[PDB]
Amino acid sequence: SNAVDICNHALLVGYGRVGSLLGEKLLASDIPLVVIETSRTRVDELRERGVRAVLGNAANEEIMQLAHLECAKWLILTIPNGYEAGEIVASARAKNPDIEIIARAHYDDEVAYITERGANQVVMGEREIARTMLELLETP
Amino acid sequence: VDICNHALLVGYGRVGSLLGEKLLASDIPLVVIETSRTRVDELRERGVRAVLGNAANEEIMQLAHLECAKWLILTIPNGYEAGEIVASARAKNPDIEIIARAHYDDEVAYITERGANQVVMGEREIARTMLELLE
Ligand SMILES: Nc1ncnc2c1ncn2[C@@H]1O[C@H](COP(=O)(O)O)[C@@H](O)[C@H]1O
Ligand SMILES: Nc1ncnc2c1ncn2[C@@H]1O[C@H](COP(=O)(O)O)[C@@H](O)[C@H]1O
Ligand SMILES: [Mg+2]
Repeated sequence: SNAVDICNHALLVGYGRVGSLLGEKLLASDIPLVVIETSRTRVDELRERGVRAVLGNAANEEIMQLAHLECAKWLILTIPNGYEAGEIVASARAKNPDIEIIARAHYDDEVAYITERGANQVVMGEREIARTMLELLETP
Repeated sequence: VDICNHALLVGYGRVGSLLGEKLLASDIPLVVIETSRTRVDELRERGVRAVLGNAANEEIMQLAHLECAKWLILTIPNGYEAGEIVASARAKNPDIEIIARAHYDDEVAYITERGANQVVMGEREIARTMLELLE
């Protein structure tokens, strides 16, 4: 079907370095999870493991419908390009003011672009690197 | 070249600049190595010690007093490049605390194997932070 029936779920875009770590934790926490991936290999792996996964690009409206964006509680973007992410965020937000949207970025101008398009939270890798390094340096 | 027991920070871009500003605010003695002439000039204009060159170059490390530094902090994105720098530094300064940036699991393992005390992988920290926002 390439389709899901579930609602009130975390809709996770990407299952690479970032998404796989979120996925594994979300699954442990019994938060209903649907993953969208462009990678056939990753979708096949996820399905083999009993995780709901929709194959396709999250920028495609039919793919979002297949993944039940309309009734998801969270939209979590873990793709690396912040402009691409911003476009997805814009489209999701237009259709639902309430959905919690979290996205990845790597540059300040991406953060701004994504935030302007309605994300609740943007997580910038390089800021988290600096913050975590400072935490290590400040530890006795 | 007048300084010891300092933080020796390699890179002053998105990561290094955020870290360096906090270190300066905390009165931690600091030396920055950068390949960017522009970044070196900006730092020196503010009275921050900075050495222009590649951190893999021995003479450059020497100008930055690696041999008597307290921490070596690598904030460059290329993990395998960082691992070689880590190895060279660890040979020259057996006691130095070494922290480095990485973006892939192969780099984390490698940089550790080459002698780093700590590795921070950006993509891992993105996932950690998102989970905190979630759970
Ligand atoms: N527009 C998109 N729709 C669905 N998956 C994507 C899209 N863009 C990137 N990805 C996936 O996101 C993951 C990002 O991996 P990483 O950078 O390792 O966290 C990769 O596995 C890509 O296949
Ligand atoms: N081998 C190196 N030695 C000194 N500086 C470096 C080296 N490799 C990269 N850089 C600098 O590290 C910074 C990385 O920037 P960012 O990825 O924005 O944190 C840049 O400003 C580069 O000029
Ligand atoms: Mg690589």
